[PDB]
Amino acid sequence: SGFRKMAFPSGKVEGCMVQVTCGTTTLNGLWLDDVVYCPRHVICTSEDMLNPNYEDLLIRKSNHNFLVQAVQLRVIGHSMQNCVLKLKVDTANPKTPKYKFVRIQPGQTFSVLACYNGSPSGVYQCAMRPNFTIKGSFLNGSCGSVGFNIDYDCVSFCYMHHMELPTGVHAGTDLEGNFYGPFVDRQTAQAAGTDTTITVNVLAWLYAAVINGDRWFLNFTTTLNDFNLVAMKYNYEPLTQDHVDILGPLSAQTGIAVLDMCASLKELLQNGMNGRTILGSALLEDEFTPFDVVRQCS
Amino acid sequence: SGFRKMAFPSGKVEGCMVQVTCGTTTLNGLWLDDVVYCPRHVICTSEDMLNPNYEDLLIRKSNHNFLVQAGNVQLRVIGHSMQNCVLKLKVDTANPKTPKYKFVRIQPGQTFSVLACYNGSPSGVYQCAMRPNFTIKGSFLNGSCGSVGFNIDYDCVSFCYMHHMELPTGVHAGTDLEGNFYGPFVDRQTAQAAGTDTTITVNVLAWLYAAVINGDRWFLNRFTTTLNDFNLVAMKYNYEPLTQDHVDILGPLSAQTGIAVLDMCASLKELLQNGMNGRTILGSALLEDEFTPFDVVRQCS
Ligand SMILES: CNC(=O)Cn1c(=O)nc(Nc2ccc(OC(F)F)cc2C)n(Cc2cc(F)c(F)c(F)c2)c1=O
Ligand SMILES: CNC(=O)Cn1c(=O)nc(Nc2ccc(OC(F)F)cc2C)n(Cc2cc(F)c(F)c(F)c2)c1=O
Repeated sequence: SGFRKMAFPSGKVEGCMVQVTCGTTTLNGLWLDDVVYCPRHVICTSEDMLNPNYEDLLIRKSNHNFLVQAVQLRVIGHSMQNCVLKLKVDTANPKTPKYKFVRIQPGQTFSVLACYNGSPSGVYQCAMRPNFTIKGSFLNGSCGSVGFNIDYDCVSFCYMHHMELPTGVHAGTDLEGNFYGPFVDRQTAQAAGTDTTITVNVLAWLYAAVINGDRWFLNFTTTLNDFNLVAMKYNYEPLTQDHVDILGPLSAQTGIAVLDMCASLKELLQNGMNGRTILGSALLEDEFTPFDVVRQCS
Repeated sequence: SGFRKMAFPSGKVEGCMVQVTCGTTTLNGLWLDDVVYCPRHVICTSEDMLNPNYEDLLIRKSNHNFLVQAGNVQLRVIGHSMQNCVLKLKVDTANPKTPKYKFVRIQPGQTFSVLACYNGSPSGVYQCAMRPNFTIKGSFLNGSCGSVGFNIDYDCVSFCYMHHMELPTGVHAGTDLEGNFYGPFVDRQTAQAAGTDTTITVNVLAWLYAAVINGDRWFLNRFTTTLNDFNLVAMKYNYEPLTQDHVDILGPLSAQTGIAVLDMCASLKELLQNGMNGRTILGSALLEDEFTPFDVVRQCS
């Protein structure tokens, strides 16, 4: 019993984390086979951070301007792919796990290994929000910390951290260096956009609560279109049939149909929680996917 | 910035996790140097698990009755012994991946990371607090017995919890690494249940400081208080007493924020007396007590 926000075990990723130094700029890098992946912001200096020309900044450096440590790696090739740098090194990481690069979709979750100076400090779970931010915990030096999921022995890397926006949320890229959302790697004013709640995830969590003995919030039914109207009023993402489909195995296990759980959610939205808690939380929680629930509950 | 329940990176502990099997009973063990540590419950068969005679079950065993598997590697057991509620299995191989480590027995209020494991295979990591009633609010299914809790300091792992059982309210009870249970619980079926719990007061104040450092300020009021007057309020709200030692522990956060500990106490006082009025603090609608002052410093420095 019990339900908690749980990260994947970080050992496979820990052995991949390096420090990347270019002149007087340092951050975190990801060493896999004979290649170190890191954010291209590593080539800027204090002066450059406001509107850097990365192409032009990069030309002013060769293979030997980049210091990789985790020991020492000798850099023998460099290239910029989108917003990340690929540094070919002479040594294949003997600690390289089976891995894949994947671009996740909004509302999916992953584990973050928060790192500083190439050294792992902590691990936590979070969601790619609908507005393509994450609500992490990062301080200066955490650039290049990565997010991932694990499938038995394979690590799917989906996120590399770049920056904190003025609002205190975080943005970054896939491991091919394309930002999630409309963000750019420069210190300018950047609007995140409306942060909507991941409806399918909130429903999953309500299933998790029923599996764990929290049932006071059950009852009425509703309709998709009727529920979706309430969704928009409360800045919840619209609920589609594919979402109803993804929730099938939890519905099946609990004997609670999706639309009955929606009608339960309507009352919570329209009426609040009347001072009660669900899985020890006094608000609706949207960072567990249906898969997350199933995994933890079996 | 931002604030999250954050576990320690688990790799150092992952490499110590093994599977221990005795007949058809299996669970997790911890392999450090040439010793494997696990719950003694593993020597029970189904028919013994209700009211076991551990001394009796143990004497009937030899080394070869214990199968220890570290991933694919079959270890060979060359000694066995029982210490309180754990078993200690001497094996012929020292664990090449043994971190620098210590065993520590923690106080109520302190937090640790749990690596939840099944069949000696790690499945997830999350943070927990030892509750004042000596349970933890974890996430554990059957087969998690022997999973460990720990803290890490530089390269040194401090092991503080080995998981044994789930109580009927769905909370969790276990031992330190010398095998002595936290709280009054026993490794057998009895009428045992979790006491009434209280809130870890010094942790709430640390988390309020954390909120301040992240830009939450609405709860900061014009009042101050005394330690005496504050403790009267705490008692009413089933909060643990705040001691002058606690005040001293909170010194650093006070120095970083420039809010005197007694001024923060008066803020908490108002929060307890009037509730939060539907506002949030660090994305929470309740007062959180599972961050230590250490946890806060770690994450806001
Ligand atoms: C709260 N902070 C964060 O979430 C992450 N973050 C960070 O870690 N570092 C930043 N700038 C910086 C400063 C110094 C430095 O090296 C020096 F110590 F030698 C190296 C770097 C990368 N930034 C700001 C940032 C702004 C951007 F526009 C970016 F594109 C970017 F990658 C980072 C962080 O946000
Ligand atoms: C929700 N469950 C838990 O948190 C932990 N838990 C557990 O993982 N296993 C249990 N019993 C069991 C069953 C079969 C078995 O071998 C077989 F699987 F091959 C091995 C074991 C240990 N128990 C019950 C328990 C009761 C006690 F009195 C204990 F002392 C104890 F250590 C475990 C769990 O609670």
